[PDB]
Amino acid sequence: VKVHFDQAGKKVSRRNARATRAAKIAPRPLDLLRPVVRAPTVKYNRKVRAGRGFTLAEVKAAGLTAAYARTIGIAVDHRRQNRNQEIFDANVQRLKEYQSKIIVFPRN
Amino acid sequence: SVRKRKMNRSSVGKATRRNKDKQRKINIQSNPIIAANWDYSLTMAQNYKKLGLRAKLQTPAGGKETEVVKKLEELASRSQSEREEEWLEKLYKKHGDDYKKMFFDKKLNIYQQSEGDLKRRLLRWKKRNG
Amino acid sequence: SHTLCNRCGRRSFHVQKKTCSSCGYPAAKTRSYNWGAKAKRRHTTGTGRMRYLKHVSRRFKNGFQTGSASK
Amino acid sequence: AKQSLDVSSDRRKARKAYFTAPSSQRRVLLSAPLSKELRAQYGIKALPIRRDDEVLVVRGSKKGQEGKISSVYRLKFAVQVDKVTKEKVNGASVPINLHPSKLVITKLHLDKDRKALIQRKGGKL
RNA sequence: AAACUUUCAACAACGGAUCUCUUGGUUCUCGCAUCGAUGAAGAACGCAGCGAAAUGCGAUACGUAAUGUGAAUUGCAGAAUUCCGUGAAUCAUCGAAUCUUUGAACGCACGCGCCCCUUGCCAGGGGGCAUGCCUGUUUGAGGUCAUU
RNA sequence: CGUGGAGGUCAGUGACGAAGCCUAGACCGUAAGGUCGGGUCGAACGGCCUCUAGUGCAGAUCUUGGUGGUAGUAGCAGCGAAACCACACCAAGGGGCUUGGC
RNA sequence: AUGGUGAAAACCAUCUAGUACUGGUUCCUGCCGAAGUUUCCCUCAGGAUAGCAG
RNA sequence: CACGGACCAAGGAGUCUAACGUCUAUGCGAGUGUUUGGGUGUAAAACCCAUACGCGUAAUUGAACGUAGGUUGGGG
RNA sequence: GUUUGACCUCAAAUCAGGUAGGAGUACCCGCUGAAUAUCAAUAAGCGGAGGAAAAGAAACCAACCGGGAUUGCCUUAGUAACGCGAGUGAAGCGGCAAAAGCUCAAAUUUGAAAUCUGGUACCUUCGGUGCCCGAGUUGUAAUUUGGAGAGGGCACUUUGGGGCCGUUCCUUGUCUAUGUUCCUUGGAACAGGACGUCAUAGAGGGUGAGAAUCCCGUGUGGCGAGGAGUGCGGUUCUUUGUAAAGUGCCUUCGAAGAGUCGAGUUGUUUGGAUGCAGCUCUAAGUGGGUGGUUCCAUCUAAAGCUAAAUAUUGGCGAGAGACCGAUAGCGAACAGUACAGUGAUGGAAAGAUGAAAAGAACUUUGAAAAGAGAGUGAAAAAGUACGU
Ligand SMILES: [Zn+2]
Repeated sequence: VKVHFDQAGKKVSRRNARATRAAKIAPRPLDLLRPVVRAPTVKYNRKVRAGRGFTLAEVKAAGLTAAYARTIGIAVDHRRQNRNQEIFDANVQRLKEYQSKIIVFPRN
Repeated sequence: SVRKRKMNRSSVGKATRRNKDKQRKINIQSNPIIAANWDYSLTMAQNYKKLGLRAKLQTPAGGKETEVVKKLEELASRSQSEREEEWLEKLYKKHGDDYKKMFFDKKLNIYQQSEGDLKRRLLRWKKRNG
Repeated sequence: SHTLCNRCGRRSFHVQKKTCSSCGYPAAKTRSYNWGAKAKRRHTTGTGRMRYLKHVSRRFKNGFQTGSASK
Repeated sequence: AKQSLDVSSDRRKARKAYFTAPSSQRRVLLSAPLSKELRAQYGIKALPIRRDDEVLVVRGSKKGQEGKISSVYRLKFAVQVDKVTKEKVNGASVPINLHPSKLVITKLHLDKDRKALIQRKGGKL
């Protein structure tokens, strides 16, 4: 029999871990940009949700490479295919907005 | 436990470590601009909003540019070896700008570089020297 | 029947069997069982002097530093 | 109210620490306030007491008595004052144990370490 | 009647029941990973001036080496201290030493051998010689190939 | 009705004495109990609305601790138990209340 | 049952707070308050139904 | 009859948990449940909810032709 | 050669440089395992690790307009399914926490085994260099791990190492406010009243009884001393070598884990019919595995590494409780100690004096118990058999 007395403690620990990540990862938003996804199981197909990472085709259409995209905070998933023009266009637009909003400091 | 009682009874003394307060406090250690403007009184999300930055890219769960200008301004803040230079000069003297003739030089073009590479290297040498 | 045991001195060293029923002498492993919760406590670590284990915690707190104070 | 998360207000823990505090900590524990005349002079409220320090009695049956200290019983958390002694039935004289917190220092004993401590604590000499 | 059986007020004994408290136990929450052949846990013998338990220590033995505090320790005797000072505490920290015999226990065993060396036939003095396996160096033996 | 603890309130009670205990003292209530008079005691406790439970004993051949008869007896001038312990001579009527007596 | 002990039939620590009828079941007061049976699941076992009292 | 009772101080027993129900009370109401979590915070306290989820909201294919029914009683 | 060499194999050395046992064990992994269905992949036993372990980037889930590492929670759900009887009992999708991808085998560096272990002397010493020794060719480095990838040509793009101070973290010392004023009582004022002061400090403890202002402490900041590191901002020396990568285009090529998958049978587990396991046989490369009405949907097994959210009655160190209060709470507040047992094992009882010992000086009766005076003490109706 396990009782979740630590629920508040677990939440506090998670918040502290997030704050530590922010301190180490201050400039970046702690999250990788995810694509929009349409679910299977028609009971849920109407719902659109975030995916793991953008497909290689979407990354190519976004004007950047997967290797470079990862270093800028874009999740890349080579397992997902593309079979919907609307979803592909939405992902491309999201990637373009991300590229137009990101600021990258010089390596010098 | 037996060991705990022995340690409490032992005269060695506990190795006391007080760090509970340090868990709440975390100092920024990845940017000099944020550190000057970051306020530890506010939370991560509040600090990001104050600085004018996004702390989450996906729709966050549950209910919810005076500084970015400095970051944008922060964005505004190779040659040839001596032996390579000598090799380029030798070929330039022997063939001038005749890239096709230079390509077939068996005893000066020791490495069979392409016409494009040869012309690019010669242009770089000319720009650097003349 | 029994006699003093060098490893433990519990006077449980069988003369005929030449073994100690308490600590398992001369077996390399020390005899112990889960069902013997009281037996484990009687011989659990910390009941002795702990000549070396005592200072391990203190040494770790300093990162196992070496040398001397700079005064 | 206490705000630090590293400090505990538990009565049991504080009581255990006080009784088990080592002599080094007991030295800080056995502090005694300085006289108002001395406070203006040195600009300090209290300092650790020692043998040659002269102290005045402000509480207890011996109120108004003063004398040079002779021993600091750190084990018993008590200090002894010269001429402040009890008279047993057999005639033997035993110094009365007094707490430094109930006494006021009238004349400090000055050494190099005491002088350094006075400067460290914002005092003057 | 006295004596003696019995009910009760007071006085005099048991025991710590009631009341008050605790350097305790139990439960909840949080940070970290920290035993050992460079010898773990555990057991035996000794060490404080005086010593039952606890703690500490190992013939450098309730400690030795180093830094901080600055005038003690205390049940008794005893020490001093130049205490305006590289300096006492059974203080704190603790990175340097010592670390008795056993114990994974490690020379061979179920008493008892060998290398070493030394300061004086012979000996004091000092460290090692256990089994499984990995890399490298040394020696020895035996199948293939070569031997005009 | 009463008790351990908690939220609230009495700008409560208390070294000029809180709690507990004793008391051939009294008051209140049908009662669980509360209150006051006197003695020991010493430092915490209570009037009231709620919440909370390891909350109320007459026995369970009940547990711990304590003390009696047995008994100054069996027994080994002195030392000294154990078993047992709801309670203590008979006639009739009725298992040891009715009427009577050695 | 598991793991051990000694001895040329037992004992030790856990599963086990097991396998159900003997015994006990703690404060006060007020009001209401029966039954020992119908008979269906036939019957030993008991369930559901029927009556009394809310 | 019997079972226990030599006496006394302390200790001692329908308590907790998960599912399924009746009744009572509160909130909302064809909607309901903040607290698995996220934000926030005087910090296990206190205050809010984006997306999903359980329940019900309707089924012998589908129910407005009418009080989503005439008549007779029926608190009022 | 009626010999002398290359290896390969096998032994030894008080050889040089190394590691292994065992302890602890709450959690982790594997094996085994009771009291035909049920207690049960439990109890007990053995072996192997850490602060977490395992698993982990699909021969996956699904049949959808598809999702895309593993892990934990709610939901799915007490449903599907089974034993249809008592009963056991999933998983996708959905929401949440945290997200990171990679490394070998496979096709020639052959225009240079370019690789690496060890010895030696130095330096800037968790390592680097010159030389030597040995391993390696029965394959040590770079280049490729299906997202493909590789040899070339065409316009282009890019680049690292070591010190110093700061920065951050760990250890650790120190500075940082206010009455002990008056009156009453008391043995002691920390009790009541009056007068005052600080409060980013009225949390807590000690001081002869309930203390913010007596002390230690607490709130906020400052000043230090010893270690870690490159998470990064300056500071300083270096690069280089016809060196290594990336972008778009054209061109020529373009490998994939066998006693393994699979079927048979026998033991075993599952509520799953799957998986696990002895053994006969043993598969193919536009091949193979998983699912359904002619097949269509999705991956590429037979190798391995990888932080995170996940468990935690052991260890160290901390913050707390509507918890218990010496017959309670751990058996132990003063113990795994005394004690009993040849043994494995069992296993207790015991807290408080008094402000401080001021612990009854001294007289006096007793071989000895302790008495009577006497006094200390707030009280001896507190005399070490001591809070009541
Ligand atoms: Zn033994």
